[PDB]
Amino acid sequence: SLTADQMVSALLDAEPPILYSEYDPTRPFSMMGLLTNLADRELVHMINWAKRVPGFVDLTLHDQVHLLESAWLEILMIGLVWRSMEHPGKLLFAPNLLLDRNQGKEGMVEIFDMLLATSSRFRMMNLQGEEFVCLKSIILLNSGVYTFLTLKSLEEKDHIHRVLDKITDTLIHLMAKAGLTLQQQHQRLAQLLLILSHIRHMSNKGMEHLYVPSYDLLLEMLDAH
Amino acid sequence: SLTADQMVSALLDAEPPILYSEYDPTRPFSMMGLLTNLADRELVHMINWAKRVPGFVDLTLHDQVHLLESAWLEILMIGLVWRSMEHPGKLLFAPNLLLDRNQGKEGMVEIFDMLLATSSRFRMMNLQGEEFVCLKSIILLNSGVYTFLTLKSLEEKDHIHRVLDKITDTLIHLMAKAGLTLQQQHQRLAQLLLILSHIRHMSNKGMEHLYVPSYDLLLEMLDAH
Ligand SMILES: CCCN1CC[C@@H](COc2ccc([C@@H]3c4ccc(O)cc4CC4(CC4)N3C(=O)c3ccccc3)cc2)C1
Ligand SMILES: CCCN1CC[C@@H](COc2ccc([C@@H]3c4ccc(O)cc4CC4(CC4)N3C(=O)c3ccccc3)cc2)C1
Repeated sequence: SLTADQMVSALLDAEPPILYSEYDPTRPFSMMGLLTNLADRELVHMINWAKRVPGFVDLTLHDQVHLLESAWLEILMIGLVWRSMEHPGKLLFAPNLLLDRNQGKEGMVEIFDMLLATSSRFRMMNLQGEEFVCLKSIILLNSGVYTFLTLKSLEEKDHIHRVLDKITDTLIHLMAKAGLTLQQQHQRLAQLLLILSHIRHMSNKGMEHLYVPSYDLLLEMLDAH
Repeated sequence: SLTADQMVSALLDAEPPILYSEYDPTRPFSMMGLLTNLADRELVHMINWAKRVPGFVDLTLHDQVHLLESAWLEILMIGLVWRSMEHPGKLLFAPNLLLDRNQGKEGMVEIFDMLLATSSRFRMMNLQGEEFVCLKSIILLNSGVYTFLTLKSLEEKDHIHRVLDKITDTLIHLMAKAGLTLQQQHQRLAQLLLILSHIRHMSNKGMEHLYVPSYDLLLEMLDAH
């Protein structure tokens, strides 16, 4: 029941920290080990973030876990692409781990190139931080909403779509706040949401190039006392 | 440079025919063979359709092929989900091939269930035929736009986004024509586009469950005299 500006403030405040890779800087420069360790540590902070997305903790624990299980790689990937926006040609996995295309060379450079093209698309659109946090919330709420297994589940899915509608309202409020015409507002909303299809694509490719946090582990981190 | 109503008319006129499965009806009821034969025959009509999507033939042949190669399974899948909308619990692969969940039983029922849930989502939204043809055009133009390999390619990608923006305008015109408020218009536009992320998901799962028309075959059907 919050306002658009309140939605944005809460989302901005909820942002996870930017973690560092744990490689010893004084030692020679093991890549996938570093990327898995980073992803492992970000997951914990991504659970704290998800619980702060307005409306998320109103869901059942089982539904929170399902949404996180479907979305976690997309959320890591959109965060990467956002961090990398102002580093053309490179991916800022961490402030001490900025890699270019050649450092990603089996099947890794393909996904690398996809992430770079997304970061470039974000650059050309001049994606704003307020828009980014809205998009990341949309991913959390949307990526698992069509794969649920009851009266309660109907209530849950209705709640999810009401929260999504509120983020849509917030995105349009941001573009209206900045002077875009009503035509430009619809167009940018559509351009931003179609990028989410590409992030899903890269997530599936990445899930494939990784063959992952278990349901039980997600539930254990989400089932707090 | 057409109007919204002209856009819709052209898209509706371009719709491919609904093909039949070639199984002999007088003989006992071979499933994947029937589904592959159907998909094979629909591809030819999907090329004719793509050339009628306003703006598509303005692209280079190489770019048309790339867009079709990335999108073809999503286009078959959204067509299926649209045909199946008014057959809850079943998938209308063809008018003589309406199958339920049990007939899809390795790894086939998973995708089956995903298609059914999309068809149900379309049902609940009361997706209109004018909206469907717009969405199918968006898929054609969007699914391969972030995976292109020049000054010409910059021109192509700018053209693609202008055509996408025009379909966004058309979708909003349809919802405004029907009396939705400006708030409801943005919300439904967003709901429709987020379903496209799920169609991409199912396409990747299906590409996986199929491991496909070659670049050369697509080029041969698209490179007409
Ligand atoms: C018990 C839990 C099971 N584990 C818990 C970790 C889990 C391993 O998944 C992993 C492993 C690696 C990653 C990184 C990573 C790290 C941080 C980031 O912010 C973003 C990313 C993005 C990313 C997805 C492309 N990546 C890669 O390496 C990559 C690969 C090929 C091409 C380019 C990049 C992400 C997730 C399985
Ligand atoms: C030289 C060219 C190479 N070939 C040219 C054909 C190409 C085979 O790909 C195929 C094979 C089958 C299909 C169908 C099909 C048919 C018609 C339709 O309208 C829609 C669909 C959807 C669909 C995607 C889920 N499907 C399945 O079976 C299915 C599988 C598991 C669960 C549920 C459904 C689609 C494409 C490879």
